Amino acid sequence: KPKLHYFNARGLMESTRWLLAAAGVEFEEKFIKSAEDLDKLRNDGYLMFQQVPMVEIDGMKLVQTRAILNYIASKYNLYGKDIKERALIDMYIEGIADLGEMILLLPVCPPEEKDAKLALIKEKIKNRYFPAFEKVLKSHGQDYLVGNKLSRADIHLVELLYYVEELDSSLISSFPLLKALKTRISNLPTVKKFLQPGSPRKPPMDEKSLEEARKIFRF
Amino acid sequence: AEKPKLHYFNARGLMESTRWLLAAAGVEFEEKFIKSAEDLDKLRNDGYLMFQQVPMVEIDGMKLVQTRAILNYIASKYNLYGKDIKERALIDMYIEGIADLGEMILLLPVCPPEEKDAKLALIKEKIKNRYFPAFEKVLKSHGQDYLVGNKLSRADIHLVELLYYVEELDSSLISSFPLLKALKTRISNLPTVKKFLQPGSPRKPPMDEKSLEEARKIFRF
Ligand SMILES: CCCCCCSC[C@H](NC(=O)CC[C@H]([NH3+])C(=O)O)C(=O)NCC(=O)O
Ligand SMILES: CCCCCCSC[C@H](NC(=O)CC[C@H]([NH3+])C(=O)O)C(=O)NCC(=O)O
Repeated sequence: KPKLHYFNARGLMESTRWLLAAAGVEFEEKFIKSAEDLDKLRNDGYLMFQQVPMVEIDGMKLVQTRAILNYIASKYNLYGKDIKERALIDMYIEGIADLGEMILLLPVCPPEEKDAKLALIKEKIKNRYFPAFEKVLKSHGQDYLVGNKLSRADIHLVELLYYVEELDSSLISSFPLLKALKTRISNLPTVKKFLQPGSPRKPPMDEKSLEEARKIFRF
Repeated sequence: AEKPKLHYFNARGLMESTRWLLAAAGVEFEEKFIKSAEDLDKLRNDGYLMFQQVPMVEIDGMKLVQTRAILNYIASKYNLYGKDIKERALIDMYIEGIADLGEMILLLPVCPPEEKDAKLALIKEKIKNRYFPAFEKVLKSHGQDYLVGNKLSRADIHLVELLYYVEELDSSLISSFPLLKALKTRISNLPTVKKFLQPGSPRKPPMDEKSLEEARKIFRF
């Protein structure tokens, strides 16, 4: 089974949790709880750049979120049929990641910058990102983003939709095809299982969990 | 049928690694330089930019935005992305490390003036203590001339590009890393990369204050 080394939070690992779950792959987590737990990983030679996420998979120890994701996507045939399809996938999921990163640093930003950053994100979802993905879907009228077939792009997008919902349930309301995709993907047996109570899916980061991160990652 | 066309402003920015990679692959390309916010607006209105941003590259009859999408496609097309999934993961791991350090360096002139000095010091420490030791360790592990699969890949190209940037930053930083210095020399001597380093190539200079003002106007920040 793949083993995920991270702290007990969404952070940089949650999209890996989603992708693995969506692929039907059972994994294990080893939760880092302290600065010393992290330092033990570092000491033991487990972390190429002294950082997590790190995933032990197929007998090697992989750091770098995108390295982890690309490998899993390829392995479980969720990265398209060919390099042209991979190009569409990569374009879409990099837009999703840009938005995702913004949503992630929300509580980590200075408190005096939080309001402006939230307003900015909302505007980008409204005017930039949702129109772009709605456009792709309305272009080919198909149930999936690429190749008329489940890909990581669908998984990464729907994950994002859940985060946007948490922010403001109205943001999606003028994008019927995004709403429909959320529903379809969420009803896929693997994803439906991951969405159920008690799965490895992680909650939004609260103030205590942020406090933990500051201790573990020294910031 | 048509050479790739790179849409960006006349500056390194987010396009420089693509310029390096295409040149290293031996691929002639064209550039269409954005001069103003109006030029970027025209791209947006023409429907050429999926997220209303550049870098954008027209290659093989399609428009690609997102630096990583562009690079991934190029690397795969020209067999600079490893021979299998495991080699790809090594490559990805290395180049994402490189990306992290490169962004730190890129965003240095856009730090508020009072944060500028402490940030630099932190960059030097991470170069010395974190990044250069990792890559020196890889080179030492196998003793081969290339990072991955004993064959040229995008990892060698991305890393050597960064070595040149670090040299601009502080020529002393590479000093205790002999294998890194050796990689830089060998890669610089490959016919394609040699041509790219010569005067007059599409390789772009370090970004100066006035270029950065051009970016503030074009990209409205
Ligand atoms: C907003 C919630 C906070 C999320 C937790 C912080 S991520 C922890 C941090 N890891 C990274 O920044 C890895 C970035 C890398 N580019 C990747 O994508 O994997 C780390 O190990 N830091 C230790 C170090 O760099 O020294
Ligand atoms: C240190 C300053 C260096 C100048 C670099 C400017 S990059 C310009 C900017 N592009 C992006 O942020 C693209 C990000 C994207 N994630 C990618 O990798 O391609 C843009 O088009 N912005 C316009 C917009 O987003 O509206």
